[PDB]
Amino acid sequence: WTATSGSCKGRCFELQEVGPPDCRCDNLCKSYSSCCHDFDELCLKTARGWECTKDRCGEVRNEENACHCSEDCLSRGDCCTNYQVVCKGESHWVDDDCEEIKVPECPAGFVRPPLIIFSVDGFRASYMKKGSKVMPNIEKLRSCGTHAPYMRPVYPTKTFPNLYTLATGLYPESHGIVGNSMYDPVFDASFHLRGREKFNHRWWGGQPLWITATKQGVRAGTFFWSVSIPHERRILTILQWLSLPDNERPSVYAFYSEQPDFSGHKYGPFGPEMTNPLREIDKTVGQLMDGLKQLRLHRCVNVIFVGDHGMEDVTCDRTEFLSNYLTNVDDITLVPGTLGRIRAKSINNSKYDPKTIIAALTCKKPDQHFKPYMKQHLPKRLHYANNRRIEDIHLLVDRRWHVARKPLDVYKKCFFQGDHGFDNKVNSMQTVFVGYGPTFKYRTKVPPFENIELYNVMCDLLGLKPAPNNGTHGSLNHLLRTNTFRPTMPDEVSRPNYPGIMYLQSEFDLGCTCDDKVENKLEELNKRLHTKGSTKERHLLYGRPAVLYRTSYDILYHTDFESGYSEIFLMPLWTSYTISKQAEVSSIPEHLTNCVRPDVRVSPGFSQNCLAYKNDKQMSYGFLFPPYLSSSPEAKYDAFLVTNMVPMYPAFKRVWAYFQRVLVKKYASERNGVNVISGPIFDYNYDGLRDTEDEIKQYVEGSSIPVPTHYYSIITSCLDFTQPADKCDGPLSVSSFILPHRPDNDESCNSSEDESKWVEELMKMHTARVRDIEHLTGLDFYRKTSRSYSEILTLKTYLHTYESE
Ligand SMILES: *[C@@H]1O[C@H](CO)[C@@H](O[C@@H]2O[C@H](CO)[C@@H](O[C@@H]3O[C@H](CO[C@H]4O[C@H](CO)[C@@H](O)[C@H](O[C@H]5O[C@H](CO)[C@@H](O)[C@H](O)[C@@H]5O[C@H]5O[C@H](CO)[C@@H](O)[C@H](O)[C@@H]5O)[C@@H]4O)[C@@H](O)[C@H](O[C@H]4O[C@H](CO)[C@@H](O)[C@H](O)[C@@H]4O[C@H]4O[C@H](CO)[C@@H](O)[C@H](O)[C@@H]4O)[C@@H]3O)[C@H](O)[C@H]2NC(C)=O)[C@H](O)[C@H]1NC(C)=O
Ligand SMILES: Cc1cc(OCc2ccccn2)c(C(C)(C)C)cc1Cl
Ligand SMILES: [Ca+2]
Ligand SMILES: [Ca+2]
Ligand SMILES: [Cl-]
Ligand code: NA
Ligand code: NA
Ligand SMILES: [Zn+2]
Repeated sequence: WTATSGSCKGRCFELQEVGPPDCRCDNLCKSYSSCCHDFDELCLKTARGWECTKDRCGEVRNEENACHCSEDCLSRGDCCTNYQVVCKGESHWVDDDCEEIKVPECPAGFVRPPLIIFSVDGFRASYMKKGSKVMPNIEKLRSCGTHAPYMRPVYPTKTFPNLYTLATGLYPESHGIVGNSMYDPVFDASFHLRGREKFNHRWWGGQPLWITATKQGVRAGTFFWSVSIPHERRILTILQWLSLPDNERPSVYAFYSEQPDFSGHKYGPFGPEMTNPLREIDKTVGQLMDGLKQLRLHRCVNVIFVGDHGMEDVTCDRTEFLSNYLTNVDDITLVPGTLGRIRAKSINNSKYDPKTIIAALTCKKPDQHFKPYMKQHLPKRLHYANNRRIEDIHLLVDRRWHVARKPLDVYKKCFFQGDHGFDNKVNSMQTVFVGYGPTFKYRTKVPPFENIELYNVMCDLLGLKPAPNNGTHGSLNHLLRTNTFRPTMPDEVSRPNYPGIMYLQSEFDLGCTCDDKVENKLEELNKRLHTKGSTKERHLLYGRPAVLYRTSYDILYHTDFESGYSEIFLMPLWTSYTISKQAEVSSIPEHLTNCVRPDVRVSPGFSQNCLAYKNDKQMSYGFLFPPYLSSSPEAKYDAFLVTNMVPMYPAFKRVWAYFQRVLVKKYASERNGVNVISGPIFDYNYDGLRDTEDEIKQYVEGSSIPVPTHYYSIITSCLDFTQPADKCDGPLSVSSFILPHRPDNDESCNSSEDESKWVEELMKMHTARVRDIEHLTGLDFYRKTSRSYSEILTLKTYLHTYESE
């Protein structure tokens, strides 16, 4: 119950929400059916529309009008936004030359430049170039301010997941808004776009910007705008708030537009009907900027023009139906559309089986336009698993496609021509970023970055300390003229041991054999030096990685590679090696096929053993430093040390072997040398974070050798490829991956074919940021370079996407 017969007199768009059943006058009241009786009359005035005209200039104040043209309007803070232009011979903001804003130019009483977030729904990244002729206000912001060619949304590329990620700096798995539709088994409650449950606070995790601001003494405008409040009224409300007294005035504001998304769904992303919504958004920006200029805030406010996701062409006829794959379709619930999430219709049905559902959905038709996954097998870059609201079974749907349960779902609901929600690497899902103001740089283009980073920056813009989040604070310092955050490198927690020769061959009973007892004072001094780290400057180019947790490990040097060997996990945490453009690929000689050699620097008790692999009929082994890339027949023996061995399923070895034999050399050729760091990852609870030893669910049979869930590689070279990787004087270039360590290649539908037809495609799918690997390993890379730390932070957040331009 709301006693809706109090009054909004003097209270229109109050910043604090009053306790029901007192009636409300805030921008959320419409949504709760709780506004006072007179809300429309007082708060949603429309009389005479939104613009001053020649005849209204210096009129007599009529408090019924939507906005005012009377002489007193400036100090009342409620002029139409074009008041000065029509009535005082001023120019529109867009017609003014842009001039560098070197310092904030703010009215007295402003403690800090306000931040206005101008968010646009469905604003695909290529609209900036393609709609440029019809968006002059946006184009001035873009060319005069700081902009990226595009900004990567999070997965799924839907509205609430992305807007709440902008507000929190968190992945959807962590903030809890994991889709536009959801069931939470702990609450036993559902979340839907339509309706009221979505307003319950238990859905919304983390700490959004407006709470961060409030807790820290910075006042915030409201971020949610009820759909029936027109855009002109949202702008005028922001401008009115900006005229509040210093103690009452918020420092952060948000505008939101439903367009161009609303139209994009109906007409497709480039439908001829799309020009008009883009014009109208631009006019709204015009209104805000003219409004700010009138208030003398146009060189004071920092403005962020940001989208939540793009929009792709999608029609009813490009729909895959689960009824064409499954016989048991009625025993499942599907969250449908541009992604699929499957669960059992009833938890009383113990006959339901996820294994048989996956297999029935796997590679069944030649052009199948979705791929099933257990959530933990999704590309790690999606960060889409560690939440109970995310179903165990997931369908990644091809761009341009939908998945539905039965055909009747689609024609008893062609309506739409656009949709979004796909993999966040997809070009059509990329959205926009522009920052304009005293705190942003002038006429500066920055590289594409992910929207998870913006929360930190908006905190910097407001002098707030960000709550813990998934951004890498400092990675966006190059966007900013001032207020940069000066991060320090994390301290190393465990220092390595540097073992020398401490064990005789006969102390090892590992069941390993090697054909290696084949016999110089020149090359004996030489080999000792390699074992002491003589070539380390060649293979370890950026310093050794720091281990940021408590553990026991050894550094091991070799002619061709260096490793950090964990005495706890019995394998390297990392292995580093550099392959020059000129390097040669050789094969594993016949006499060395099954060779594994004890490492006399490392105790038998801290070593793997060959017998375990023999006994484990499912599990084989591979090497981190590939024997194929050995520098000489004698150095090749190093690659067969038991300390370079890792557990690998035979199916995975097909992947790994092609990577090491073919692709490393290809990249070295193309990139002019590469430095490679490879290692295991253990993430059995799929939280994106390094497992402790007591979290490991699988071991090589009858041993304490833990089985990785993934293998990573970080591949670094000179950004200026005219310099070799090992002699690079400037910025670096990186690509990385996190490959799932799986006992089958069911993920790759063409896997019966030659590795050259499928392997590289799989690696691309599992592309990753160095930062993702850091989370998963507790290592910190690039500790010793000649580059600035903020620059290295940007490099560690880089994702190589393998999309075209
Ligand atoms: C992206 O950035 C985020 C933010 O930094 C990273 O997430 C953090 O990760 C931390 C480590 O996993 C985690 O710390 C834990 O917090 C527990 C307290 O949690 C509450 O308080 C915080 C702070 O206000 C709050 O944010 C949490 O909110 C979660 O839960 C509510 C409702 O459940 C949701 O509304 C909300 O969306 C959020 O959900 C997300 O997080 C939880 C996990 O916390 C997931 O389950 C969800 O799926 C979802 O993703 C909480 O309300 C604290 O209790 C933990 O401490 C245990 O573990 C330590 C290990 O040191 C142990 O020593 C302690 O004793 C304790 O163990 C006991 O509990 C165990 C588990 O029940 C039990 O097995 C033991 O035997 C013990 O009894 C822990 O410290 C932190 O909560 C989140 N923060 C957020 C916002 O998610 C994230 O990792 C980053 N991602 C990547 C890839 O880097
Ligand atoms: C800029 C912005 C706006 C916004 O909400 C705007 C909105 C969306 C849908 C319907 C009505 N209003 C939000 C949420 C989290 C959704 C409150 C976050 C941000 Cl960062
Ligand atoms: Ca949206
Ligand atoms: Ca983990
Ligand atoms: Cl969804
Ligand atoms: Na085996
Ligand atoms: Na296959
Ligand atoms: Zn949409």
